[PDB]
Amino acid sequence: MKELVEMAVPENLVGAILGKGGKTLVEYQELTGARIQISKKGEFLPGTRNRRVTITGSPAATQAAQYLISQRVT
Repeated sequence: MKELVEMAVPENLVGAILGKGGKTLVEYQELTGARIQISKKGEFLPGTRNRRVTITGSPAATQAAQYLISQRVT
């Protein structure tokens, strides 16, 4: 069983998630086995300046990746 988690990441912190070169985003995927994607390098959520991050995989994989990203959201 697989699921999709969608979370918000303020535009001024996204450089944190990527880590530059995508290094971190690749590592988090690597460690968890969850696929992680960040919204259009131009568009955000609602009356938002938060980009949308989509995480897919097993519930446990998805939760470990959301958690690890959350630690870096300042």
